[PDB]
Amino acid sequence: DNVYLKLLVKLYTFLARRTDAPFNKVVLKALFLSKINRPPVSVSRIARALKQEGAANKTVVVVGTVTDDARIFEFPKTTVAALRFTAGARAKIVKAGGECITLDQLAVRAPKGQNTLILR
Amino acid sequence: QVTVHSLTGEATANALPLPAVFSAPIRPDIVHTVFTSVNKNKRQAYAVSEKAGHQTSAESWGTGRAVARIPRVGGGGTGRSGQGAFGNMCRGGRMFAPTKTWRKWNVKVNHNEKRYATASAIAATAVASLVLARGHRVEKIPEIPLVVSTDLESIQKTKEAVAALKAVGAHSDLLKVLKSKKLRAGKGKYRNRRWTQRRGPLVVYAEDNGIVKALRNVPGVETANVASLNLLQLAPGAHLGRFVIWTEAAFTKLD
Amino acid sequence: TKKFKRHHSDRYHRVAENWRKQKGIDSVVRRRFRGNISQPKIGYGSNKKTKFLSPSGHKTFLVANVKDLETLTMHTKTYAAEIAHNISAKNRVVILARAKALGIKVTNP
Amino acid sequence: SSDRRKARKAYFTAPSSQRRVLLSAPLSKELRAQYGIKALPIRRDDEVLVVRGSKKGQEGKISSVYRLKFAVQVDKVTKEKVNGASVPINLHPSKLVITKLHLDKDRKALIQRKG
Amino acid sequence: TKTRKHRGHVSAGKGRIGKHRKHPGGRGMAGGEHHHRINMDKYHPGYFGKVGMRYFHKQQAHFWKPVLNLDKLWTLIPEDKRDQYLKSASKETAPVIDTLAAGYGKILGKGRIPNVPVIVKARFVSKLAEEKIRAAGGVVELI
RNA sequence: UAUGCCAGCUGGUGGAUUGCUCGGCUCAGGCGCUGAUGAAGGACGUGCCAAGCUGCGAUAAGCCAUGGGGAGC
RNA sequence: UACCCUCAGAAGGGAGGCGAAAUAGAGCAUGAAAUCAGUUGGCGAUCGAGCGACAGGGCAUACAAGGUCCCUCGACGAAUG
RNA sequence: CUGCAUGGCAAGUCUAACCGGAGUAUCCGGGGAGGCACAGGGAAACCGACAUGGCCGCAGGGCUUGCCCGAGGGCCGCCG
RNA sequence: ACUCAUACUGGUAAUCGAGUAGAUUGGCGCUCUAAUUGGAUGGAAGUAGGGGUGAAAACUCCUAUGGACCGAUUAGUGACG
Repeated sequence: DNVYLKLLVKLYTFLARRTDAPFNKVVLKALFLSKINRPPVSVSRIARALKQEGAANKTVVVVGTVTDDARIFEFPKTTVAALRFTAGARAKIVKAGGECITLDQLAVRAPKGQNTLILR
Repeated sequence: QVTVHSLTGEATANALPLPAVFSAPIRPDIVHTVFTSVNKNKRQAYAVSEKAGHQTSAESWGTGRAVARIPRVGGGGTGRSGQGAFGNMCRGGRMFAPTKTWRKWNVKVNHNEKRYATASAIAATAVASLVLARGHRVEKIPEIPLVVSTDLESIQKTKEAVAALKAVGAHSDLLKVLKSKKLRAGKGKYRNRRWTQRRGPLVVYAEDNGIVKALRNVPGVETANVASLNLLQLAPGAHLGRFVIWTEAAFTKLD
Repeated sequence: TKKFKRHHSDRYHRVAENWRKQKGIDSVVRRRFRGNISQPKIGYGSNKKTKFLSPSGHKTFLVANVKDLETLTMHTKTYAAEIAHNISAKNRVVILARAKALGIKVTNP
Repeated sequence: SSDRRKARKAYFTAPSSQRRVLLSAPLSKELRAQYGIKALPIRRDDEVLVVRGSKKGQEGKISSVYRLKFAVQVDKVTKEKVNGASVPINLHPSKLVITKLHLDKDRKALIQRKG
Repeated sequence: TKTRKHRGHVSAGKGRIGKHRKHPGGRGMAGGEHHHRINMDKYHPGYFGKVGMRYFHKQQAHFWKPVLNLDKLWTLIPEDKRDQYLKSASKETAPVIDTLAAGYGKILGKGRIPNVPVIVKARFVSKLAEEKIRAAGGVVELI
């Protein structure tokens, strides 16, 4: 726990606050909690979501890493930032869906919660 | 990318690649456990006599004279009961615990959480700021993986290393070494004596099978070989990016 | 305030001025009853922002080297230097003293 | 050396042949030449220069030998003591220098044509 | 930490002098039985009880897996490309087991399948594995 | 203002403290049997003066030869 | 540790000498506390005992490192019926 | 053995002894034996599961500002 | 409330301020090894007495003594209180 963790949380503090939506504030909180809390991810359900939210032209960030343990998004571009995800999650969430990003990127982007999904 | 330099210091072949475990995350936490642990496996073994403060013949007289049951007879007040405290309690002891020398002083580490902080260690090597953050001073603001050529293996005498350090720019670092042995005050004076035996860390030279003879002597430099580098040399005393030079052969283990 | 002192310090020799609590058993000072004087409690002294201050008003502290005065300014006691005991001697507290240069006043010596 | 007990243990207790070394001093700066050799064993019939403690810059014939003690005397190296009997103080080799060698022997352990 | 601070407080741990020493009695767990208030307090960990489960056949000369669930396979195909090798027709089956330790090769059916639809061949398959298989595509295996 | 209380000062007593390490403790590499040809082991002797230890054995802290070493012992 | 004085005395003591240092002088650097001798400050032979804490007086101790403080007058002026 | 905090990697993860190299107790490369996880139930024979069907709804998001979508969570259903 | 901040600054507490056992949290020490890095005859460690800091384990300075060694940070080590 150190540098990567610190900067990122701090950055998405100057996101919620400078701009609007609470995401990028909430995400700070999750990280600012025990590791054995976050993520989880498993790209399954980072797809069809219990909530109406799911795939669409919007990202679905996850607080935590994303992992590949299932199918991938369909035709929709829906690809999202998260704290780093490795393995099939990444390079699988590619092509179909969209390309995953750093989430720092999700921090430099449109600030202000845009169409985004929690997708824990 | 990495840029190779010849033993002239002029821009030379300037060829890459960098390794891929250079991209490593960098964890000083993980690094600190493994090599600090390594330090632990260095301490010598000693013990207390198996039967010290056990030869009895000490009994406690029962009640009568105001006394505490002990057993404390023999040689005046004493006993082997571990509790030999000031005042009314006597001395003599028993089980100071538990130290027996045969205890396999060692360490506990997982394999993965060992050479994961090896490829972190080397990782925060090539970096810039956390190169010169913990110590090391080099003019070269640019890339500091510090490759060389396969030659440099051959350089017999240091001086010539000295010429090619000044021309790299890193070389100020050796100027900023303890550049002398400093006795260390405090404990360690008695034990393994840190004493005068001390100096700042320096350059680190990584090479292939051989270790560079004409480099080892230097202000505070250590020499190692790719197949053998540990988490200690890289990241000396739980820190990160020591300055480092790699022959371009001993790219890295890369494996 | 009143010099706190552990009770009967000036009775049995070895006991020292260093104060501590009183034993719970009816031990005069405990059970505050007058004459015992003490029962140190928060509320006596320690004004804030001047808890430790030279009477001069200069925070004056620690110098065990001549690096100990780094950029220390002898104006308003960011570092108002004092040489520690257990400093070598004149040789040491010579180029210690002679701090005088950058304005830093050293207490004795 | 610096091994441990060794290099020390077998040092002081040994031998009546090795002892020749341990009592060796430097030559002059004429004597270094005039037969190469940085240092000699120092003999009773030699000359020395003190360069060192208590007597610095003065020398007379060795007037002594060693053995177990690896020490030698000088001329009037020392004197008065409480006992009342002048006893020279044994010193070095280390501190001493040899600025004169007496080779009664034709061959002084090949301090010539060394190879 | 708290443990680090030991001095400063007489008695460490439970406060008391002549405090907890060898107690309550017996060694390790007290007798699993009644004692004069030594140990008891109605229990039922155990109840039944001879720790571990064991089967005599279970051992050598015992049946062995591997078993595969009809989830990984569908996940495997067609949704994502995977082992290009061993790919033919819309799909095919074969060894995709961590171990081909023998006496094995069944495929269970759980999750949603066929979906591939996939045809599989392996040692015997469970009933709820034929279905959601033979349905869209899939069929006989390892005759 | 004796007898005397408390604190300091000078001197002492005592040997803490700090600094020092010819000793320990522990790990590691190598190496590894001796004795009736008396270890082996023990006894008693043996020195100018010799009680202990070591060494020796009535040739008795020793005798001879070769080699090494060297001006002391 | 010469010489000299003292002494029953090759003891010990005094004085003296050596050394950077003898509280390095012989089972021999630094030299704490308990404690002892002498001495300085405070109290003291009509007065009461957890020995002190907090507050205030007596007496006691150049510079430095602190620089304030008192009186009259005046300006400001909360709560105070 | 069971928690917790931090960190790596993740449907996987870690090597053990040991091997090679070397700067030679560190260290770099190798080694996956084997362990735990990836399916459970049953004494056993033996059989073998929800990559989501419904409803509430926190955070968050959307909207034309009460109405939507609603991971997690909660309540059912269904399955071995 | 602002903020990366548990650093500042401003704000609220009539509805905060006692505490044995115990739970929680901020502020350890010892040996020797290694890397980085410092101190010492212009006087180290130790010791005695005294000043300052830390809730605290403990850290630090001054004076005397002592007369050669002594630390800090990080990673280890263990005949570690």
